[PDB]
Amino acid sequence: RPEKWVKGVCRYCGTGCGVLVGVKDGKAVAIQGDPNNHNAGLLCLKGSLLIPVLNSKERVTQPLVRRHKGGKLEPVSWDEALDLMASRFRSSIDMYGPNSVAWYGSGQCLTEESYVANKIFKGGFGTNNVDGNPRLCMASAVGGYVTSFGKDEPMGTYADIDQATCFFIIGSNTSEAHPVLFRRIARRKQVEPGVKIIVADPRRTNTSRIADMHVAFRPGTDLAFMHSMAWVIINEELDNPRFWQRYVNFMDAEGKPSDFEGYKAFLENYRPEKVAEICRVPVEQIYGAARAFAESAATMSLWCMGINQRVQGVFANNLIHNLHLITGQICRPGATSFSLTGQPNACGGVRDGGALSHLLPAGRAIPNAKHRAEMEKLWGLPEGRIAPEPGYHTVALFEALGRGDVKCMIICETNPAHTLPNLNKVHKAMSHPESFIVCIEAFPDAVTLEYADLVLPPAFWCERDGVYGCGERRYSLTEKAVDPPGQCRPTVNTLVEFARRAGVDPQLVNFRNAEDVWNEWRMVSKGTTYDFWGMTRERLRKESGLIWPCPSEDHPGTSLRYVRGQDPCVPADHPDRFFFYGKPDGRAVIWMRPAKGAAEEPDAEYPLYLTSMRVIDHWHTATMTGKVPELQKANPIAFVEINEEDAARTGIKHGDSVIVETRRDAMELPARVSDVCRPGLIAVPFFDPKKLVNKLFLDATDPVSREPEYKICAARVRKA
Ligand SMILES: Nc1nc2c(c(=O)[nH]1)N[C@H]1C(S)=C(S)[C@@H](COP(=O)(O)OP(=O)(O)OC[C@H]3O[C@@H](n4cnc5c(=O)[nH]c(N)nc54)[C@H](O)[C@@H]3O)O[C@H]1N2
Ligand SMILES: Nc1nc2c(c(=O)[nH]1)N[C@H]1C(S)=C(S)[C@@H](COP(=O)(O)OP(=O)(O)OC[C@H]3O[C@@H](n4cnc5c(=O)[nH]c(N)nc54)[C@H](O)[C@@H]3O)O[C@H]1N2
Ligand code: SF4
Ligand SMILES: [Mo]
Repeated sequence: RPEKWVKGVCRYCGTGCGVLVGVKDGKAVAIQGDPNNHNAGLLCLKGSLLIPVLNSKERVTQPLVRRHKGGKLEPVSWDEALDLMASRFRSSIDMYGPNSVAWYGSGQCLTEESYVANKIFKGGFGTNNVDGNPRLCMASAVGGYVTSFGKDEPMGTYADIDQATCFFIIGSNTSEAHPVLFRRIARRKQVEPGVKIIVADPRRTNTSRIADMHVAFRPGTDLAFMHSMAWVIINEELDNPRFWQRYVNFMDAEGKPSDFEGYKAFLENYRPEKVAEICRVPVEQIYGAARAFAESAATMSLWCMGINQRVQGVFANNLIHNLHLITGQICRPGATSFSLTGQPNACGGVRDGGALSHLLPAGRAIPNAKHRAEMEKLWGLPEGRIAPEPGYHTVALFEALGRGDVKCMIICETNPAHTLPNLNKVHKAMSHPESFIVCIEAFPDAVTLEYADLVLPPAFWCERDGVYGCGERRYSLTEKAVDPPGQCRPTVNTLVEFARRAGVDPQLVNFRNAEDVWNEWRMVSKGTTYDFWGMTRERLRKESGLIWPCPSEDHPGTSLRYVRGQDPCVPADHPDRFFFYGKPDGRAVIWMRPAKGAAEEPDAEYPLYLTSMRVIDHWHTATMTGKVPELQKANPIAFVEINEEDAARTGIKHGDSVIVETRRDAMELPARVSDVCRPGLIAVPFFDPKKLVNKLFLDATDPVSREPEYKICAARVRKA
């Protein structure tokens, strides 16, 4: 069938598999893994069933306007839509200042789209109200990397998986969430049976079936668990003083300078016999995990939402880094502290791109007066155009919309009416009778469209070209494989036309296409520790991704950051083999963060922990994977997981309709009684739009990253 294969990237998870899209007579007919990208030709079942999604007729294909709140969506021309969008936004700024408008985007947006949007808002409008769904996700890992190393993003790559001799896998259901990486992990243990795997997660998932040890600790007690591991490492003389004496600093519980002796004193509060009882685990798991971690030749940690979606998320990230820093299990092949990124482009588009409320592109910060001046110079802005104040972070943004402080919002390639925490609160904010909400959305069944005043039809996935930056610092091009249907337009172009019409200086949006923007972005990264100047559109066309830092066309890219001879940001003649250059003295920092718990812990009235999780067949809100019949055959609808020994004790059996109730709402769900959830925990998925589980969850956030605690709240269950 296919006459040609078009190279791109899988639409789904931050594993970032390359994809070849097979096309015949302008239509996509087949898909295979890119043999030259890291996945080496392999896709999971989601990746492999992308053609039905791309070919679906169930698409937003024309602009729609709701003339009045509560009205119905009706057809409207592109020009009328762009004029309406431009005049409302312009008028808002004219009347109330830039802070009355906001961008709410996505880690699924092309890097180029998020770049243009971020520039329009911060540089054109003069507001820093640019945030996005990675606030819900990766913000705690950013905080953890910036506080430990002074720079965002992993220092290792997926390649370290192939030399790791121990895996510490915490708050990650890698099997269901990163299937191609899970297979690479399983394969490593297959090829070297000596490889040790620790899986640390209150639920027993498919990820545990390759583990030497499954640590089913009590929700929120993992900080005490990880401090206790460090206590064992030091107590049994398994630390690395040649490393930490030269390359580490110590900060105490107050965030003040300290030392190794201070660290040991602090760790006395986390002895294994005490912590085992806090965590509800056998004491031998603490010793066993610590010893596996520190005795192994090369140890790699991997983690995702169970660690990040936490009011102690930044701190929990810090503790993982602590373990690597005290042992020097870092900056060597196989040995690294690796945050897993959930979305295909949270890394490239939002974090690296600085498309969050407090950031500027390529490692710059809003509160830094010098970073503002650098961006005004790079972007051709008048002096002081960039507001000194961070804009609203996602949770505060929707609160601001609720108050009427934010009057005009663009929502793009994300579905916040389904996925924000505390939905009953959120749905009210999104119903402000004087709000103007514009949605750029590919599928009509996204529940957010029920709040939209204006809906614009986007080009989907490989209907246009653009870069995705996955979890390992790999930036990969998707070339255009097919035309968009109907009146669908590339969002890069829509954003440019919107800005022009809203009175933005045309010098600020001088872009015909995504390649034009990519070239300006390259220049804005030049000289920074992100420098990807060497990633020309032409190299990205021929390559299956390049890994930053990559400062010139003759540069291969970078696998080991902070390492002399590997990282071009480390001077060739630096006195030391390693250089944590994001800190002013080149040293990484161990943080003695106190272990606490969730914002909403169980009590007499709500005695269970409630968590939320993923499932392999379904992608987030299922507006895409929902179009694939094969993906509906195992878990067609939501359920609640309940512990066996909990349920029997409370007269609940498998299949029973149960009421799950928090302080915020109550929902009926079929009971899925087993040993997956440890005792005292229940668990709901969020893929089902008929069961908006975020109505049950609380909005409490990490006070630094502002990531919501989706992983923990308090609940009760009773038979319906
Ligand atoms: N199939 C599929 N894959 C995906 C996605 C999808 O929608 N579908 N989405 C992608 C995105 S954007 C992301 S963020 C990743 C998410 O990937 P994961 O975070 O790996 O998946 P979750 O099920 O949300 O992960 C939560 C795991 O953390 C656990 N957890 C709960 N409480 C705690 C705690 O107190 N401590 C610890 N340490 N763990 C806890 C839960 O038991 C759960 O099994 O998946 C990505 N991959
Ligand atoms: N309870 C609970 N809630 C959670 C989580 C959890 O673990 N538990 N996880 C959180 C995390 S980590 C994340 S990443 C978020 C993700 O949450 P969302 O981002 O809200 O979920 P998605 O379904 O990925 O949203 C992508 C949207 O883009 C649309 N779309 C697809 N292609 C295109 C395109 O080209 N253009 C446009 N405009 N739209 C397109 C899809 O139809 C869909 O509505 O959810 C968060 N919510
Ligand atoms: S592991 Fe992730 S990126 Fe790879 S094919 Fe599966 S969904 Fe796509
Ligand atoms: Mo995510």
